[PDB]
Amino acid sequence: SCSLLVASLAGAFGSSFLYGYNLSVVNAPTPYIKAFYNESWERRHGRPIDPDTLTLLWSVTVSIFAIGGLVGTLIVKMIGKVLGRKHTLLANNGFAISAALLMACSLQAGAFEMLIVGRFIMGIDGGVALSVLPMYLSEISPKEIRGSLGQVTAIFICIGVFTGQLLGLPELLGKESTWPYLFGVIVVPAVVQLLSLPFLPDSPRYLLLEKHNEARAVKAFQTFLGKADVSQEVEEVLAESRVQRSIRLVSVLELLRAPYVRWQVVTVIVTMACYQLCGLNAIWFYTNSIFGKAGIPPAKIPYVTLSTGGIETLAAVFSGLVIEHLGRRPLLIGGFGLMGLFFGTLTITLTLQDHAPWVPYLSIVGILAIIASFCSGPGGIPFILTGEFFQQSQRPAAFIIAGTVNWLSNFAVGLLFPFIQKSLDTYCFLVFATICITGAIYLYFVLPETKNRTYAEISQAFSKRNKAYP
Ligand SMILES: O=c1[nH]c(=O)c2[nH]c(=O)[nH]c2[nH]1
Repeated sequence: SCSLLVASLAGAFGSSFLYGYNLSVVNAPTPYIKAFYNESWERRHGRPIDPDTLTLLWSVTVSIFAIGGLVGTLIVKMIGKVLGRKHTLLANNGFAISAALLMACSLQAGAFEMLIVGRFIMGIDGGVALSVLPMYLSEISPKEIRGSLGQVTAIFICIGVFTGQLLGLPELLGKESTWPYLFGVIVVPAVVQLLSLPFLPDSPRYLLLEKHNEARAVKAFQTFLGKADVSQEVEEVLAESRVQRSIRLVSVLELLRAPYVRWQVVTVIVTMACYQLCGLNAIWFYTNSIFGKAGIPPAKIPYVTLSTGGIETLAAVFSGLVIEHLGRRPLLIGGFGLMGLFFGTLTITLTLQDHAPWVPYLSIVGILAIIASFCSGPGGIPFILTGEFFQQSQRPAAFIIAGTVNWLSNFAVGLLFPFIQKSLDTYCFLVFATICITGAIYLYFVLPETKNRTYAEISQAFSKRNKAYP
């Protein structure tokens, strides 16, 4: 049904909206929570806090979000066998609310505990929310446009990040006080997802293979498709089902010891190890700090910051015309190299900062090129690259190895960024430059074209490089 198209859009809204929000909520109250941290550690552990460990306390406070995602990757392979798909999607609503109330209690109490452990309960909502959804929301009415749903998931991450700056302004909600409500505003998107979940009927391919409930399924497909002809669409979903139970689900550890995936387990991880160490997550995270040191005038940082996430939204909608026309190889490999030079130009601005008054205005232009290069370049392409990278026997095991490196890497970039700032001062992005160009070199010589080609030449092209032939 056409009316369900926006309902399904809302069904994918709160899960994607919330994950992006947590990446940008750090941005506005960054000095305010640190001052509130100062009121902590003197109340019970009475002594002034050394600045060396003060940054450590904030660094673990921000990076713990990634760790909750990592256990969110591991929780699926236990809970998924007995809990249902909507039932698992029902659970994160409870985790989101429980996480929010701990955040709302942050100023009610006088401790730092609830912020750290409470954000762990936000981290698990960065898990199953972005581990259930992306390959399991794929129940839009047309089955041929599913490539759009790849980017539809990605665009709402932009708004989730974008609303963080909007709701963190010095006029709307981000003040010296009322900062718990900046965290406490996360309730209303959660309940909206909770409100739409009963409104969303069910998962049409779940009840067919698990519950054996074809009588209710045919009514479900009429709700999604909105058409009377249903027999052809219910027979095709069983067509692949017999193939699924014919094939053997290969375990996780058998990949890391198989010689035919010697340079394929290590190349899927570095395709997305260069997704979090690409640095953009650091941009979103610590944006208030980094713009301040680049010669920017004070009292306007949030006033210019909206462009950091603004073009993220604009580039995402503009990415629809790029994927089909260019493919998946040249923009992925060309995206990293395009911004490898821009880090150098960024570092030129950050080093000088004084020769002209437009140098700080040149610094911000460098940042906007990085986001424009990213969403248009490597965006959701690594998510869908890995889908066709392996075959269907190891694909459910693909995200087991891919998810774990995703969040440990996100934990790595979040934890070590502030230490690099205080140590390397203005050359802090040189390390970020080395890793990103490394992805350009590594992926150039290994990855062939993947657009519009079936697995046969994907394997045959790789078999040459691998001398695989087991
Ligand atoms: O569409 C996205 N934009 C980002 O900024 C981002 N950061 C991340 O880790 N995953 C994504 N996905």
